[PDB]
Amino acid sequence: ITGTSTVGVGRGVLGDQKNINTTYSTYYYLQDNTRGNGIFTYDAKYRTTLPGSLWADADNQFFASYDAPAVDAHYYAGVTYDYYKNVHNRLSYDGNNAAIRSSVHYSQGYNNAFWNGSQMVYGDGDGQTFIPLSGGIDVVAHELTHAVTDYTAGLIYQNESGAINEAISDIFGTLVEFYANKNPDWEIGEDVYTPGISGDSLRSMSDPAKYGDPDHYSKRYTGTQDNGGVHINSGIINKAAYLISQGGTHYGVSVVGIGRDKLGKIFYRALTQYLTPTSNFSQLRAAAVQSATDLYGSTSQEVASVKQAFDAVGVK
Ligand SMILES: CC(C)C[C@H](NC(=O)[C@H](CN)NP(=O)(O)CNC(=O)OCc1ccccc1)C(=O)O
Ligand SMILES: [Ca+2]
Ligand SMILES: [Ca+2]
Ligand SMILES: [Ca+2]
Ligand SMILES: [Ca+2]
Ligand SMILES: [Zn+2]
Repeated sequence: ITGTSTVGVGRGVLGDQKNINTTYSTYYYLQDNTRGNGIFTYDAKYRTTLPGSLWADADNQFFASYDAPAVDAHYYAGVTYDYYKNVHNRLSYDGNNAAIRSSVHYSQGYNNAFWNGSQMVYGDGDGQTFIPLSGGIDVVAHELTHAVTDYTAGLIYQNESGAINEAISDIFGTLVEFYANKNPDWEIGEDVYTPGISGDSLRSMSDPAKYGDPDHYSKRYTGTQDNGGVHINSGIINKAAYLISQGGTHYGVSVVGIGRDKLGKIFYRALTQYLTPTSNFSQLRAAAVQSATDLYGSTSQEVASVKQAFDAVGVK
C-alpha cells in the first residue's frame, strides 16, 4: 500500500519484545519499506486461501496473542533479508529485491510451514507438536531459502536433488540463526517444536541420527515417502556441512573445520554458480570442491576439508 514508513512494537511467539517496520495509511500495516521492494505480512485467518489480507492494526502496537506469529514472520523475514544482503550481496530471493510475502494463521492446527512458489506460509501448530512456526528464526530462513534455491539452482523437490534442496534450507536457516546470534545451534526448529518437551528439535545437523535421519550415504532412504526422503536424506548433506564448519571425526574420517562463514561462502557459491535442477549428491560434492577452489585455491585447507567431509558421509 502507499503510505509512510513507521516503526511499531510488539511481542513475538516466545514473548520477546521487538520493533517492526510498518506502513501507515489509515491503519498500520505489516509492510516494511526499508528492505528492497518491501516485506509484506498477511493474515490467512485460519483459512487456506492465500495470501489473505495484508495485516492491518489500528495502533501500531502488536502485543495481542493473535499478533505474535505475524510479528515474528515479519521480523525474521527482515533478518533473513539482511543476512543475504550483508553476507552474500544478494538482494532478496531473486537477486533483484523482489517483495517478500508471508501469510500466518494458515489453516487450523497446522503443523508445518512452506514456500508455495510465490510466498511463505506458516501454520500455528496444534499447540502440542508445534507452536506457531514463525517463532523459529531457522524455520523462517529455511522457508525463504527455498525461494533462493528455486530462483538459482532450481533443485527438483524429489530424491537426491530434493534432499540437497532441503539441506540448503537447513544450512542457511542455521547460518541465519547464528547471524542473529540468539541461542544459535545446529538443530532445526527447536524454538517452536514440542512445547512440552525440552531439548528436542525437528532435525539435528550435528547428529542427524538423533532423530532417525541418516548420517552416511550407506544409510540413505530409497523409498517413496516424503518425496523420496527429502527431509530424511538431507541429514547426509547436513552432516557434511556441519563437519566442514565445525570439524570432527565421523565413521573414522577426520575433518578439519573451517568455520561457519567459509561454509556459507562455499555453499552459497555452489548453489548459485554450479548446482542444477537435477544435481545429485556426487555432483554437490564436485560443486562444493570447485566453489572452495574458486574462493581459496586448489591447494587450500578449505578444499581439503570439503573433500574430507564428503568422504566422512560416504559421498564420492
Ligand atoms: C513436521 C514437518 C514440519 C517437517 C517437514 N517440514 C519442514 O522441515 C519445513 C518446516 N521446518 N517445512 P518445508 O520443508 O518448507 C515443507 N515444504 C514442502 O513440503 O513443500 C512441498 C511443496 C511444493 C510446492 C509447493 C508447495 C509445497 C515436512 O514437511 O516433512
Ligand atoms: Ca494493535
Ligand atoms: Ca536456537
Ligand atoms: Ca536452530
Ligand atoms: Ca520441544
Ligand atoms: Zn524445506
